[PDB]
Amino acid sequence: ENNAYLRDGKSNLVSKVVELHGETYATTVKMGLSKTPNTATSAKVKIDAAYLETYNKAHNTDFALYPQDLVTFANEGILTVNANTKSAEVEMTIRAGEGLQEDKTYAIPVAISDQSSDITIKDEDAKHCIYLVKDMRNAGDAYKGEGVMQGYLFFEVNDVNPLNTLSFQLENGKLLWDVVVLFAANINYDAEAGRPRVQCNPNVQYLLDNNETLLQPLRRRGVKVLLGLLGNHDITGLAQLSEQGAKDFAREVAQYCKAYNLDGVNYDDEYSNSPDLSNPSLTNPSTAAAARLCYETKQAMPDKLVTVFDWGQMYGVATVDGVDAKEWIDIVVANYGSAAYPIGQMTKKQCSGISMEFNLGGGGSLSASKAQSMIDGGYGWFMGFAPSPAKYGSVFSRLQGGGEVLYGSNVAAPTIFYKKNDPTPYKYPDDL
Ligand SMILES: CC(=O)N[C@@H]1[C@@H](O)[C@H](O[C@@H]2O[C@H](CO[C@H]3O[C@H](CO[C@H]4O[C@H](CO)[C@@H](O)[C@H](O)[C@@H]4O[C@H]4O[C@H](CO)[C@@H](O)[C@H](O)[C@@H]4O)[C@@H](O)[C@H](O[C@H]4O[C@H](CO)[C@@H](O)[C@H](O)[C@@H]4O[C@H]4O[C@H](CO)[C@@H](O)[C@H](O)[C@@H]4O)[C@@H]3O)[C@@H](O)[C@H](O[C@H]3O[C@H](CO)[C@@H](O)[C@H](O)[C@@H]3O[C@H]3O[C@H](CO)[C@@H](O)[C@H](O)[C@@H]3O[C@H]3O[C@H](CO)[C@@H](O)[C@H](O)[C@@H]3O)[C@@H]2O)[C@@H](CO)O[C@H]1O
Ligand SMILES: [Ca+2]
Repeated sequence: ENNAYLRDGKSNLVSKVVELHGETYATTVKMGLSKTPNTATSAKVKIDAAYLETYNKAHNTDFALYPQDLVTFANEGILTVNANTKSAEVEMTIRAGEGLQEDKTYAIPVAISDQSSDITIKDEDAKHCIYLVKDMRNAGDAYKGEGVMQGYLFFEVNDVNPLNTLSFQLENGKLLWDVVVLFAANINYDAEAGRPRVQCNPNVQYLLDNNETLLQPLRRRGVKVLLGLLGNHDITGLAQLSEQGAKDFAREVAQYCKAYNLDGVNYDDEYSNSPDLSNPSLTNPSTAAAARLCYETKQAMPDKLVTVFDWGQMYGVATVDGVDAKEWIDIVVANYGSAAYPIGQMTKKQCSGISMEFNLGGGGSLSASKAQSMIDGGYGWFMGFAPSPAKYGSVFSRLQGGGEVLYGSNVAAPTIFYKKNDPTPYKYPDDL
């Protein structure tokens, strides 16, 4: 008995979000084996359309099936066995189609099929992997290429309109900041429900209410918009939910990201007070509880980003219920002056190599030398916090030189900015 399971071969993820930026996307599907195979070991893979209803019910999702005629396995779906690496793989190609909708996630559930009798499949999870496909061909302006570093920017939305993301372009016209965070909605106690709830201050709520004009223009150009969550001075907190409390709060976060058509969350474990341990939604504060919340949030929105600030007790436990952090931490950004580090089977491609405090000044600059150092170190992200038009002189000074190294194109000097809650692009600096 040789136990098998399935995953995407390029990412090593059992659940993999695919962004189509061109007409084709190629990967491999990999079966991992627990023992050395023999000469007769064999298996195939197939799209398992029937499994999608089971998957959607389990995750409370509603993904449509990606058109099967657009998906091809090489070699009739037969997996080529590598006895020395205890694995077997086959190439899978995803073609972009006509009649697919923008801004919709489709699913390719893949199953092991026709396995030889020496292979044992423990359950339906091990039998399957899943691709969650989004057509990004037209929402291409933040996409700077394969393998480049990407930007992650927090807006203090109490003060600054996130449309200022659009102030930041390279000379080649690409948008610098791949991911932006609305900092921040809060976790707070709801006495009427006896559980935590998402609590949005009036500035956060105004953005959500007006997401068509103040948030969706970013997404139309390919920027991912995340809702920031932050502790907020009561017994609830992002690193102190029980298993049940985390499951419930994760569903509320996913419901915000669905209702307002956002791209995921940032969790920042700060400002909470000590929990009431008699409340069943709460538990002793711990990095294990934080990891539980991240895992449950990814299960509730597998198509969306689950990201963390590495501060407090938010990051560090590398498995939940046997599932490695690679499956439920998409990006981790560190405190100003530090570089993030991976846990579990994450790589530094999921990590920030610099965090720049744009309002107060700390964390260094995205210079040519720093860009090269971060590439050499294998980092995926650079993070910035609290840029504002009033400080664009400083902000853009700290971005000089790095873009030529990361992208072959420097960041251009700003010519537009946005005022709070106002969709109008104003002239920078004339209209300040
Ligand atoms: C990632 C990442 O970086 N993560 C963090 C990040 O969080 C840090 O960001 C900074 O955070 C700090 C701390 O914020 C948290 O606390 C404050 C204060 O909360 C307490 O007081 C409130 C009233 O003021 C109470 O309502 C609240 O309940 C708290 O009181 C309880 O607890 C204390 C004990 O701690 C007890 O004493 C009390 O009794 C009570 O029990 C809080 O306001 C913050 O929450 C708001 O903001 C977050 C988003 O950041 C939202 O998610 C929240 O909903 C909330 O906003 C809403 O409520 C507030 C009122 O609370 C409304 O005003 C608002 O409109 C919303 O409705 C957090 O819980 C902040 O202090 C920092 O703020 C400054 O910088 C930002 C920009 O980064 C500015 O937008 C902001 O205005 C602040 O700016 C001032 O200070 C700057 C220097 O720090 C300066 O550059 C600015 O020009 C400005 O200067 C002026 O004020 C100075 C004094 O503050 C003064 O010196 C100066 O002369 C000027 O007058 C910032 O957000 C970052 C930091 O790098 O790092 C990580 O740690
Ligand atoms: Ca910590």
